[PDB]
Amino acid sequence: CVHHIKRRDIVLKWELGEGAFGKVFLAECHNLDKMLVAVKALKEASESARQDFQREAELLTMLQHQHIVRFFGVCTEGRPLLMVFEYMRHGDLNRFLRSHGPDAKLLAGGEDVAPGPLGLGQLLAVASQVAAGMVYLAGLHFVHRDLATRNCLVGQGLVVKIGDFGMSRDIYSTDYYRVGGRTMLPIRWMPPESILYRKFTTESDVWSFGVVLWEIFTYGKQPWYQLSNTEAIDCITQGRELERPRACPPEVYAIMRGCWQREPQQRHSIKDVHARLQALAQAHHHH
Ligand SMILES: CN1CCN(c2ccc(C(=O)Nc3n[nH]c4ccc(Cc5cc(F)cc(F)c5)cc34)c(NC3CCOCC3)c2)CC1
Repeated sequence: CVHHIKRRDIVLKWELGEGAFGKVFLAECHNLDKMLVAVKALKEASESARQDFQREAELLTMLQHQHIVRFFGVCTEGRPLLMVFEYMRHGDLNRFLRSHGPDAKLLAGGEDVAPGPLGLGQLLAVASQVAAGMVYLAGLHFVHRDLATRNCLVGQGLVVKIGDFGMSRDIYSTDYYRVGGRTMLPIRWMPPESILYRKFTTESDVWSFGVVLWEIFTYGKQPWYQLSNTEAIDCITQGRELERPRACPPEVYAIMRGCWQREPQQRHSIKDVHARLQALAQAHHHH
């Protein structure tokens, strides 16, 4: 089951950032010799969060693929609680897309090594890699339920992995709609059946992948940024389609549309989506 780790073996360097979960730190783990790792700490860690911690750790232990952030274990001595991960140096995929879009170079400075917007090849490589993670999850009849670029990570070499299972959801982010009470839904990434009746399936994940493609080729824009969430619920539910992004080739748009068929069983399978993206990333390798 869940590998445990001794607090003494975890040395915190510095905060990488904060979230709903809590802080994430760069750290040095020992005995895995001497190693660089990401450590997510728990903000509250009282009761509900203490057993949602149980869940995530068990889940992350379960999953093992080159496109899922690797998990090493936890540390339950004292407080607050910690999860330990491999280190992805370029952070979340959403911020990475936006900062490396058509004003990466046109707005750089000192701490700016090798700017220039991301090209077609790089975008496809990001897309194919997120697909692969998802092919894997579909294979285990696993349903993510919150696939979006904010829950992917980027590591050195444009290595992109799925890194979070939306276990902690930002109460204050427009990316989420409070259905009622404490339940937050990422409605802009969800299809009609999920928005109306919370039917989550591998076919609702493929829809969300479609939307991830859209985020990728708009360089990180929020789907339906023009709309508030209630307006967006009405469009999505009425059958409205996001526009082909400026940077998006027609063939990539046709894939998005295959992920967005209205009837779930008519959506393209993630496996076929993955293959078709890989073919496209192949055919552009040398241009
Ligand atoms: C250009 N800059 C470069 C530096 N930078 C970074 C870099 C790395 C992280 C970070 O925590 N990385 C993680 N590595 N492994 C994780 C596992 C797990 C996690 C948790 C997680 C998973 C995920 F899929 C998305 C996340 F935002 C956070 C992180 C790492 C990092 N952390 C913040 C990213 C934004 O959210 C707050 C923390 C920032 C910012 C951009």
